[PDB]
Amino acid sequence: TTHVTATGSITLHFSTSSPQANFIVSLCGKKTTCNAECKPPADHIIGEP
Amino acid sequence: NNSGRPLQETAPFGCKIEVEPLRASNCAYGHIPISIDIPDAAFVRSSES
Repeated sequence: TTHVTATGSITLHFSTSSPQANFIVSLCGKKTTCNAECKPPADHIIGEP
Repeated sequence: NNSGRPLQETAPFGCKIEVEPLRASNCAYGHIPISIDIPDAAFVRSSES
């Protein structure tokens, strides 16, 4: 959840498995497509599931 | 009497030759591969910046 204003932007954070960020983000009931090339992590191991 | 001139005026790449120990200072040649691990606390989350 976030605050919102008449105009502005939200810098959201996300985690994704697909190398393309091709996913429909829903904001406050609206739906907007987002996509970009995601790269493989620099570190092959992470302490989180 | 016929030694030729020293390397300080003959060493290439502008390196200033120095003694005790014999070593070449400020050499300028090629490139240096560098890797740096940085503590993640030095960065900030994209939403904070």
